[PDB]
Amino acid sequence: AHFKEYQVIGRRLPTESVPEPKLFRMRIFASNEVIAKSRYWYFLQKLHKVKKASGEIVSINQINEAHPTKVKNFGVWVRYDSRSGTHNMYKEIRDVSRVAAVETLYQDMAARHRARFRSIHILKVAEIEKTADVKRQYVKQFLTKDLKFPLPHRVQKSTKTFSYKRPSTFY
Amino acid sequence: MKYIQTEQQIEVPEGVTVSIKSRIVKVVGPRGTLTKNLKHIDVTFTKVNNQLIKVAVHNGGRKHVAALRTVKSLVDNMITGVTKGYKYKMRYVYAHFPINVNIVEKDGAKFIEVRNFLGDKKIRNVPVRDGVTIEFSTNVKDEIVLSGNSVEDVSQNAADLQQICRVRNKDIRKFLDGIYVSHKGFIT
Amino acid sequence: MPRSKRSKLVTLAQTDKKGRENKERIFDEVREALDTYRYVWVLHLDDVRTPVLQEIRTSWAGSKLIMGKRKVLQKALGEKREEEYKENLYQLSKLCSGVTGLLFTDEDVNTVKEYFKSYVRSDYSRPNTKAPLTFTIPEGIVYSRGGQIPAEEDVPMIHSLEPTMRNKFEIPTKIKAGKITIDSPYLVCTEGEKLDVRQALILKQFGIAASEFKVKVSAYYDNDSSTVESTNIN
Amino acid sequence: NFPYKAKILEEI
RNA sequence: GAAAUUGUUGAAAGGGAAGGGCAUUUGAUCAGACAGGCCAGCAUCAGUUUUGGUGGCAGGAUAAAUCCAUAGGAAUGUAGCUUGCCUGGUAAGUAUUAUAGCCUGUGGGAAUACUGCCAGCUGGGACUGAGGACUGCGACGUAAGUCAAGGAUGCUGGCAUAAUGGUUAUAUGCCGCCCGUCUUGAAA
RNA sequence: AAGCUCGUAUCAGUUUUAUGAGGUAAAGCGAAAACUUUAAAUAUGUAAGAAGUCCUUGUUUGAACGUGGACAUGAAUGAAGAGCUUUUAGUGGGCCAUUUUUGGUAAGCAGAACUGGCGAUGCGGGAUGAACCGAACGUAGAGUUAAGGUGCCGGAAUACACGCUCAUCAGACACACAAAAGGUGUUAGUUCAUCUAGACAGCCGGACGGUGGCCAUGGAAGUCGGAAUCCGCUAAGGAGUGUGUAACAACUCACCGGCCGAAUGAACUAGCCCUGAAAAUGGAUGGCGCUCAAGCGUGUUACCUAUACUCUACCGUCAGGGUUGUGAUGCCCUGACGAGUAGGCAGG
RNA sequence: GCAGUCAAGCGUUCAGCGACAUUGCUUUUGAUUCUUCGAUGUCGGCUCUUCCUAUCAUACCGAAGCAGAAUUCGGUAAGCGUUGGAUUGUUCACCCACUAAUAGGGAGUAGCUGGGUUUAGACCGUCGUGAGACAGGUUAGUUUACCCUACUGAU
Repeated sequence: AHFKEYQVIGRRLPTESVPEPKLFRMRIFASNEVIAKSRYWYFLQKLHKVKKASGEIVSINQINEAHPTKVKNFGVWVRYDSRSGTHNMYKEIRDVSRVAAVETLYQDMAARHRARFRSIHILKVAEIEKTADVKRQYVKQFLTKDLKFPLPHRVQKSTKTFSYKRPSTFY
Repeated sequence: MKYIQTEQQIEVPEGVTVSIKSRIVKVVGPRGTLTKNLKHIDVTFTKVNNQLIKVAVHNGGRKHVAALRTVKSLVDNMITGVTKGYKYKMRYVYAHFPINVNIVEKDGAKFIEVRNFLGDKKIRNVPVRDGVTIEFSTNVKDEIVLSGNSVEDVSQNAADLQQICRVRNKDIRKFLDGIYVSHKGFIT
Repeated sequence: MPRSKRSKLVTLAQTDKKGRENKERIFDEVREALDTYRYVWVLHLDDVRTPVLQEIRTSWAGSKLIMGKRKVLQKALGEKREEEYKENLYQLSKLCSGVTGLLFTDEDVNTVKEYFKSYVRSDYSRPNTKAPLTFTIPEGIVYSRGGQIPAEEDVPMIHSLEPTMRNKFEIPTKIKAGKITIDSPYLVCTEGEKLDVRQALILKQFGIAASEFKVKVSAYYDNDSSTVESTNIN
Repeated sequence: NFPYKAKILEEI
């Protein structure tokens, strides 16, 4: 479903003589808390020998966009392990919020590279501070003064099965 | 990447005017007029200063950009033909049998007649396309000049004229007889 | 371009691009010569035969001639007063426009200018220039030299270049058994006419080196005085 | 091609 | 005095099968009752169930936003100024708010977005009415009594017959391989 | 089936703890990568008390044999079956599937252990089916769903959002053989280069001199053949990249130079398509057909529906109770289920 | 096919695997080929319909020392043709006559068929003391329709 950003922290259980664990923190994009926790546990297991049964979640907090009404350019680290071995991938997306950017990135990955959500790992999502730092042409194109373009071939959705007007598209 | 919009500039000389409909392009000038139906290309035209016309494609792909470029090239060719015109020079070469070329007329079709090619008794008639005039050269022996406003018509006529004299089943390395386009240039 | 792109014509040549290393070397050489010699000259030689260039270079072994990319020479001489290597050197660099050209020598200025005024050598038509005089091919068999010298000493043109004459030079030539023949006299150039590329190529093929050439120097710089002088001898 | 690749080196 | 089978009268169908099952229109035919028989609408009830309106609440960064104030920053540079052109503006330098505004951090108070809760209210739609004098758990009433509380009662209209209903052939929506033995799997 | 020798206080295709399994290691410092200190499920048996424990106090320090006395309770989850004795229809080496290992080759596969289904099996879906998905088979009413679907046949949106593909027999086709790659067909990425010391590509000039470098030669000047392939001037010239002359000549390229100007070039990765070998009666995504798809990946909603699940009416079977009053085999209340070949029982 | 070299590449972590090429294999003077060695099972032919191109010829083209004639390969091309015969001490083929050519394959056809499965006959050899069969060999020895559909005609 629609993604959400959750702050997930782990404090792998303190054994005898080792209180106050390191309290590792993460930012996980997921549709709900359960999926966020599952992905956090999977990442923690992958990184080091910790396991879900050996630790617990400290706190889960949803990270809301600071400015969900501002248009921003995002640079995203993309690493996916299909079909061949994992390789680095960088994509630039223009969106109003980080969650929308992540959703668009996942949709584009599924559309083009057939990579599934479980097969894609998001390492970094960074907002580009200044213009001209964007490298991909399809994003820099919209960063032009007084950008104006038409929408030719407008199509009107007809609720009725029959039309007597021979609908015309305008223009 | 489906570019938002790409455009090219077409230069219209002061001596000619180009009225354009939805996609029908008409060119008028001193030498004559030309028309072309580009309704199948789906491109847009726009005047800027009465001397330059910009053709732009919004949300067009690479193939659409290529089509825009070829439309611009066709418009430029039409403008040049209307202003300067095109002149094609064709030469016919024979070794033993002289080639006789004459412009016969039947029902106003004005076929180009080639006789005695390689000694063949068959008479080859090449119809003259509209808008292209053929006249035998003078002071340049064994040459025929084709002139017209439309590049496509003159080029097709020359191609057909040279192809009608194809040397069939004989070694091309020895039989040099035929008709070839010696040079392409403008009438002016 | 994912596909349908241009393909480079790969050939197994022995020479390779020199790269930025040659430009850096020439930059360093120019900055060294700017102080190693008392005088600096800018020579505007648009085009010259390599033997002629070597003869000019060896005309005075006690001097160094520096050439190459114009931008590299300009940067070595300095593009602005804020970074010019020598005082007022920006002015000298500003004057270079053609295929320069940078001569460093300690020889007397008057001697150098007199030598450049007197030095002259033959050159090809160099199109985009007024033709020296009219030339017409004989109304018959075409020879290698175009019949400028008596036809007895000339030799018939080789058939191998006849396609070059037809397609490139655009002359209605026809092939005869042993010779190349034209039915009418063909005029290649006329007095005072602007030489076209095809006419220049025809003249070069016929070896008509009737045009003269002399190097063009726009100004010279006195290192000791550190002042630019705009000597404009032709 | 990452505009802020330097920040990774700074963090390292 | 049966069927297999055949002839006559009576009814029905037929565009390369027929026969059967769930479902209904049609012909034909048919048993039923008494101060009660058949079919429906309305009102308010119990169970199941479907779709709307709307009110009050607990959580987020005690939502983030938006918005006001504040210190700074910048250009896809606002006003003004400067350089070239000149058909009143034009191309690039300047200028951080001026004859627009944007971003960062801080200070300030609301609501909305999302989740959940209400032993909150309420409209409409469909099926079911099983049990058969009381015994029990409950609610409102000072009480008398009543009630949506261990399964529906009241009112109204027509027909009192082939109208509902059963049988039957065709009319049509869908399904439907020939039984028995064997193998018990190309299963054929 | 008759047993009741039980009202089982014991049972279990399950879970937890103790000990382990081959040590798979995921360190590791120790004696400086030389140790196992220590750290975890892939795949599993045994043990969890009442016929259990404690005391005692004769015998055979050790250890093991004996009488007597004391306490009537030892993890979670679910449940009222301890099994034997009287014996009895049918059947006994049958087909497919995941897993562990074990032995093999053009390719299949062979020999074993465990685990399910089919047989004996209906119902919905995948067009069509012994194994594929769903799924607890009495007769009915209402409602909600599985898998599969929502352009028609066909009940349901020609629904919403991002991209991907023009195929001169794509696609809706199994995930596996043809399959290694090739496309100046397309979309997105990874790694290296040149760049106002003017990036790529476009037009013009240089492309020298020792030199026509040494062997052969009728001819061999860079470009028929064999060893060299040395050095000067540059911005550059390679004893020569190719065309052509008997022989040069000439044209041209590697590079450089001059004009415009700004991004360009090289190798790979991933997504879709064309090839990647196809004949015999004429036909197949199920057919029509579909191209911002009615093809593809994925997200968000809404709806169709099975004999699947929720509520209720009725028949039967089973089980627990009440019942001294024209039939205690009679009547009433409550609760759970109703598949099935051979075969057994009971009632008609 | 086996035995080796090289690596464009993949890669116990990049030692091993490995594409395209490549060496040894099975009388150098057109000389001979007088080898031609076991198919345990049939193949081969009369009438006749259709279909595939992996095309023999006709049609249209490109590349080949294509001077012509003539010939080779390749691209499309199934519309039309692909024949008359000797040979059984074998005929899993073959020769020579024309023609532009005599290309390869499926549906096979209880319609007819000759070899082959062949049954009680009979003759020579092997086995076995025999009945008898075999490593052989030779020879004499049901069959449709008037039922339905399919096809050609006709009410």
